[PDB]
Amino acid sequence: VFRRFVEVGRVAYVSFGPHAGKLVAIVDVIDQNRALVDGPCTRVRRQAMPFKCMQLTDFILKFPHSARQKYVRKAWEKADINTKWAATRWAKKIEARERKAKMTDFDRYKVMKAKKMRNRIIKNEVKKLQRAALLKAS
Amino acid sequence: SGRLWCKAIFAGYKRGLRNQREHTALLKIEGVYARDETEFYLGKRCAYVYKAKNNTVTPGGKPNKTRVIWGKVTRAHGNSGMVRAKFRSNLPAKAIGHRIRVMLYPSRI
Amino acid sequence: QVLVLDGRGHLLGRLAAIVAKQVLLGRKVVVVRCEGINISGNFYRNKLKYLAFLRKRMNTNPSRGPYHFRAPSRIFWRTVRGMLPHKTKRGQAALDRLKVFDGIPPPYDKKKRMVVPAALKVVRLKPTRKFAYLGRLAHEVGWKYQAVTATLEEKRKEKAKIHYRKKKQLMRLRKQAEKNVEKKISKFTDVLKTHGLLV
Amino acid sequence: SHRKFSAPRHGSLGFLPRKRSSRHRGKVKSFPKDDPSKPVHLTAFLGYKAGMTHIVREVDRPGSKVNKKEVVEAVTIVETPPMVVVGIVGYVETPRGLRTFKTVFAEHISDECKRRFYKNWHKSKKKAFTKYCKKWQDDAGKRQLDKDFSSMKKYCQVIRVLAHTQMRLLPLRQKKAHLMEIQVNGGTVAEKLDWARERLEQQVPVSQVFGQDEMIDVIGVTKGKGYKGVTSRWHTKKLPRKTHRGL
Amino acid sequence: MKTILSNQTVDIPENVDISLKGRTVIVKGPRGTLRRDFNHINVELSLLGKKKKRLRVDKWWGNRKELATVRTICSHVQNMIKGVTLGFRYKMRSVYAHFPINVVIQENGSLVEIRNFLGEKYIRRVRMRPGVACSVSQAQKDELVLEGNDIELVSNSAALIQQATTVKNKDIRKFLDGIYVSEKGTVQQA
Amino acid sequence: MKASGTLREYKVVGRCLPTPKCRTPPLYRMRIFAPNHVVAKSRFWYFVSQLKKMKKSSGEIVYCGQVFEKSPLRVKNFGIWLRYDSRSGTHNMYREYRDLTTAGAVTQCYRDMGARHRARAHSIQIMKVEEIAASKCRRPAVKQFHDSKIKFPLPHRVLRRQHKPRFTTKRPNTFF
RNA sequence: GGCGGUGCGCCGCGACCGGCUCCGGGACGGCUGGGAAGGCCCCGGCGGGGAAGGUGGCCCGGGGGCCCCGGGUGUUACAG
RNA sequence: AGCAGAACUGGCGCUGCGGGAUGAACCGAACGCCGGGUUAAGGCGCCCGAUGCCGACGCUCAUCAGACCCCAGAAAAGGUG
RNA sequence: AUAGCCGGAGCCUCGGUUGGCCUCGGAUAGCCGGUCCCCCGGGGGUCCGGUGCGGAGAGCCCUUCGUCCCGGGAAACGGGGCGGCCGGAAAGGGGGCCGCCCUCUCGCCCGUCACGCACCGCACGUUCGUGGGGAACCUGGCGCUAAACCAUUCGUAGACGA
Repeated sequence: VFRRFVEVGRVAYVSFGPHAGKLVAIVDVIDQNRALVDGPCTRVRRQAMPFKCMQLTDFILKFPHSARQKYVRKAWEKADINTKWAATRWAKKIEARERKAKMTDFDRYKVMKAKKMRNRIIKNEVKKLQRAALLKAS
Repeated sequence: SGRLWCKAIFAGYKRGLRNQREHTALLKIEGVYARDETEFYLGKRCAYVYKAKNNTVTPGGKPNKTRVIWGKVTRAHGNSGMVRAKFRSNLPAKAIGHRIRVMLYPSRI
Repeated sequence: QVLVLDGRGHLLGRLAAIVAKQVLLGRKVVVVRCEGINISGNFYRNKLKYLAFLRKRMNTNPSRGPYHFRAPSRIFWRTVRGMLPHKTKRGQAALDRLKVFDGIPPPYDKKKRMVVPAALKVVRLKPTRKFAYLGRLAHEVGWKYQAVTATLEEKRKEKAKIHYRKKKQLMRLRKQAEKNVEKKISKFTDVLKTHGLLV
Repeated sequence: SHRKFSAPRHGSLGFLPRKRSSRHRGKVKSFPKDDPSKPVHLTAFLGYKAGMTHIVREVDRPGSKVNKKEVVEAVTIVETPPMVVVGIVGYVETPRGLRTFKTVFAEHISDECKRRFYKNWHKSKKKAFTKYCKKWQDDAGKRQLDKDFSSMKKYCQVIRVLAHTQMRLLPLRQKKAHLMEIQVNGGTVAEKLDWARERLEQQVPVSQVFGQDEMIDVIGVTKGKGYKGVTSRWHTKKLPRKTHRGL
Repeated sequence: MKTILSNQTVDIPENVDISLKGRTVIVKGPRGTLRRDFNHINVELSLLGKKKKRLRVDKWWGNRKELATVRTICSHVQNMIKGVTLGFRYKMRSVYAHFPINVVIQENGSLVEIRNFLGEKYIRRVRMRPGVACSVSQAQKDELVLEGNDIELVSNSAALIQQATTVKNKDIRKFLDGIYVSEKGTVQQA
Repeated sequence: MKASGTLREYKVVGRCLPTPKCRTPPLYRMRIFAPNHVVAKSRFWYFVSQLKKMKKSSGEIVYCGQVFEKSPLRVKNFGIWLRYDSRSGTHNMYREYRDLTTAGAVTQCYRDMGARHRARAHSIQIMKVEEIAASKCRRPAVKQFHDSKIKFPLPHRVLRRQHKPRFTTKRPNTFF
C-alpha cells in the first residue's frame, strides 16, 4: 500500500536540480509527470517542477488548489515545517552527510583515534557478555 | 608508510574506430566517473611502473630491475570520467589493462 | 580485487555488456548463480531463439561447427565472448579473468556477492512485461543439472540461515553493549556525531 | 537436380565413429536407476562367450500359429564364473556431472586381480598394494578405514562395487582378470554401504544377480574385421562391370 | 490515455473471514479455506472499514487493457466467497444412444472409471483435481455430481471428463454421445 | 522548420511596399510559433504567401517581436487546431493540452503529433491556439485533472542514478 | 677569483616571459510592452459583480463514534 | 533489366582520407613531414574512441517484432490487437 | 607403486600488485529489525519501532613513525607460547574449543622526559614477499629400495603402427 500521495499541499524534498536539497510544497498538478509547485519559504520561486526530481514527504499543509504565493507562505509558517523537518530522522541523516563531506584531514585523524578506543570498550564489553552467557548456558 | 598515488588503468590509446593515435594515452582513474571530477587530476604526473630482466640504476638506492615511463595528465576525455595523458615515450601495448600510477605532487592546492 | 557478481535477477545482455568492459580493464570478474539470469520477452520467444540457434551447424562436419553450450554458466560465457575481441591476444587474455558458475561454489558461498543495479530486471523492465529464466531455458533445451543444482543450492540456503541467525544474535549483543556503557563512551561518541557518522 | 528415385541411406549415423574401440572390456554407459523400496542387489555381471547350439522348448504364446508347438532357437553359451569382490567406490554428485568420492579396496587382493595393475607381470616385482595392506593391522588404520566408510555414509549418492572375474577356473590362455564397477541398486545409502562391506573378499555367483526368463542387456566389442571398403562396411551398391577405376 | 484511478469494492458477508498479505488474499469460513495469488497483475489490495465488511482493489495510472483486469479480480474474489459460503455443485448428464455408459468411482471421489463408452473395450480413467469430490446422485440414473469449493478446480475436472468422452472421426452431428455439463449450482442454498 | 527545443511565440506584422498605384498597403499581423525570430519571419512569409498575393520581395517586415506569457504561473487548458500532412491525404484535428504557457503547449503539440502520427514539423500548419475554461474541455485525459481533491501516489518509481553505484551490495528498493 | 662565449657525461626538477589553445571564477551595463510576470502594504483600500476543479454551513449515506470519505444545493460563510 | 541510346552538371577512370559491417561511383572532405586545438559526415550498451546525461514527450509485444540515404526485398485487402 | 617430507642463508629467471569485508533468503503496488503477551513441533499470527534504507557498500573493520620512563582511563575473564578434539565434499580451512610450565596490565587512548644520520627541496618510495620456478651450496631428522618401453610370444587384433 501507499502512504505518501501527490496532493495539494504536500511538502516535498527536491532530489536534483538547481534547487536540490531544499523543501517545497505542491500547489497544483499540471500534467501526468509534472506539477505546479512553490517553496515560498525555502528560496524556491513559484514554478513548474516535475515528479522526476522530488521526494514527497509525510507533511501536509492545507490550502486551496490554486491559492496564491501569499497563502502558501502563511500556511508554511503556521504549520512551522522548517523546525519539524529538522526534527525528522530524514534530515538528521541528510545533514550528517556534508559533515562527513566537509570533514578535514585533521578531523579525519581525530575520528580515527576516537573510533579505536570506542571499539575497544565495546569489544571488551561484548567479550564480557559472551563468557557470561556460557556460564548461564550451563 | 602507505600509498601516495591514485590507481589508474591504461585503457588504451587515443583512437578512432579504424585509426589509433598511440602518442596519447587514455586513463581510467579509480573513483572518478564524471567530467567535473577530472579537474583535480589535470596536470598531475603519471608513471607506468614495470620490471625487466637487466638491472638498471635507481635514484637514491641500489640499482633494481624496475623501470618507468614518465608522463603527465593533459586533459579530460569523454564524459564518464575518462582522461587523456601524454608520456615521454609512447606506452607499450603490453600495458593495456594494467595498473599505472598518477601522483599528487604536481598539486594545485 | 575480484568482482563476485550474483546473477539472480540480472538481464543477460545488460550484465554481459558491463562485465565485458570491466574484464577488459584488467579486473577479474566471477559471475555466480548464472541460473538466476533472466531474459526479457516471453519464454516461448527465447526458446525458438535458442532452438533456431541449435539448427545452425556445419553441414559437412558438425564437430567443427558452432559449439552450442547448454549450461547457464556457459551460455552467459558465450554472450560475453561475443562482446569481446576474442580473435586477438588481449581478448583471450581477458576471457581468462572471467569465471562463471552454476549455483554457488564453496569458494564463493562464504563471500559477499556484488549486485549491478543497472543490469537488473526490476529496474530496466516494466512490471507488465514478460521474462524468461535462463535456468529453466537451459534444462528445457539440454542441460541435465537443474534439479541437481537446485538441491545443492537448497543445501546452502539454511546453512547460511544458521550463520545469519547467529550473526543477528552476535550483533544483538553488540547493539545491547552500548546500552550499558554510554557514560564512558560519550567522549568518543559526540566527536563521531559532529563529523556525521552516527547521526 | 534432384535424385531420380528415392531410397533410404546406407548405414545408421548413430554408430558413426566406426573406429577401433578404445576399450576391450564392455562398459556400462548407463546403469539401471534405483529406488529405495527394493533390496540391495547387483545390476551387472561379466561373462565370456563360449559357443552356440540348438534348443527344444514348448511355446505358450496365445493366439499364434505356433502355439503349443516345438521349435528350435539359436542360444549362446556364456561361461560365467563367480567374481571376487576386491573393493568399493563411492560417488558424490556434482552440478558438473558425477564424480568419484573415495575408493576403498580389500585388505589382501588375490593375484588374479593383481595382474590388471601391470603391463608386464614377468619383469615386475609384484609390489602393488604392499603398503596399502599394512593399513589393516594398525589401530590408526582401522579408525581411518571406518572414517572413510563414515564419510561415504554422508556424502555419497551412488555406490558401485569393484569386482573381478576368476581366470583360474577358465580354460583361456590369459590369466589377467578384468576389473569392473557394478552399481549396487537397492535401499538407502547406509544399508547399501553395509551390504558391500560384508561382501568384501566374497564369492558372488551368477544366481544372486540374474534369474531365468529375464530380459538382460549384452555389452561387448564387435568381432574385428580390419580395414574394409564401402561395399563391406556400408553395404553400398556394386558398380557395373564396365567401370574403369573399379566397381 | 492513462486513467488516474480505478477501483471496485467487494462487499463480503459475515460468515467469510478474509485476510491478505502482500498481493495474495485468503478466503475462509464455513466450508473451509481458499487461497489465490494475484502477483501477475501488480495492483493494490486494501482491506479497510471496521468489522472488515468490504475489500477494495486499486490500480493507479492504468490503461484500457489492465483496467479490464481490475474487474475480473472482483469476479474471482466473489467466486471464492461463493465457494466458501455455498460451494459449487456441478451436475453432468450421461448421453448415449445404444451403449449404456457405465460409470463408477474409485477412492471416494478422486478417480472416475468410464466403461462401455460407444461399446469400446478401452476403459477411460480420469483423475479428479484435489479438493473436488465426485459421486453419482440418487433417484435418477444418468448423473455424475462434482462437489468442491474452488470454481477453477471443479469446472476443470468437469471439463476433463467431458473432453475424455469424445467421438473420434465420426459425424458428431449424428453421433451425439458423451458426458456433458448440465447444471452449474452450489452445494447449499440460501 | 525544425522544432528545436521549446517554441517561442512571435508577433510579426508586415505590409506591401508603397507603390504608385497604392499609397499605403494594409497591415497584416499573425501569431507565429518558432524557435527564433529568423525562422519566424521565414514562416511568416510562408503563410502570408498562401492567403494573399504577397511575396517577400514585394513585402517587408514592419515589426518582429516576441510576446511573453501573461500568466506563466497559472495552470491553463489550451485548445489547439491542426492542419498536418499524412502520407495519404491531409487532415484537421482539435487537440487539448494542459500547460503554463501557450508556446509550451505548441511545443507539447509538436512533440505529441510526431509521437502519434509520425508527422514532421514542416508538415504541420498551426492555425489557432486559444485559452479555454476547465468546464468546456472535451478530451477525458485533460478533464481528469480538473479535481479540487486530486490525489495519487507514484506507484512504480523507476530509480535513476543507477551507474554512480555501478556495483553495490544491497538489492535496490523501487518503493518509497 | 671576476667578465664574455659554448656547452650541462647521463637521468631529472623548478622559476619567469612570449605565442597558440581549452576551461573556470568574479564584478559592470544596454534593449524590450522604456520587460512580461512576481513579492509586500488586511484579500493593500473602497465599490460592483461571476461560477466551481463548491470552502464554511445544511441534508443523505457509512466507519468507528467524534474526525474522515462520497453525492446534492449554494456565491465566500470559519478557504479561495 | 546491374539492358541499350541521349541532354546539363558532378564524380570514378587518374584519388588517397573519415563514415555507410564490406564495397570504383553514396555522404563529408581531396593529400609535402610533424605537435597542439577544433570540426564535417557519421556516431556515443560491448566489440569500438564517445551519453556511466538522475535526458524530455509519447507509440509499440511480434509463437516471422524493429533498428539509418545509396541499399540490397514487398503489394491490394483485412484486424472487437 | 613410486629407483622424497619436515624444518637455514646467498644467486639467476618469471612477473604482475601497493590494507581487508567471513556469506541470510527474498520482494519491488512493498520491505527491515526487535516484543513475544498467542498457537504448535522452527513456522505462522499480533504488537512496537525505522523505510529516500544510518541494524545504511552514499556503508563496515584495522590503522603502522619507532624506542625510553612516568601519571591518568580500560583490563584482571584479558594479549602471546604446544597437543588433541571436532565442524568442511558442489571445485572441501592452519576455523573454533579444551588444558600447558613462561609472558604483562607491556598490549591500547590521553598527557610528561629523553633518544633515533636533521643525509643539507627533488624519481621508479611504501606491501602481497619466507611470491612462483631453476641449479647449486647447509644442517640434521624422517624415510623408499619401483615402473614403462624395446625384444620374444599370443591372435579375441592387425596395411605399418596400434
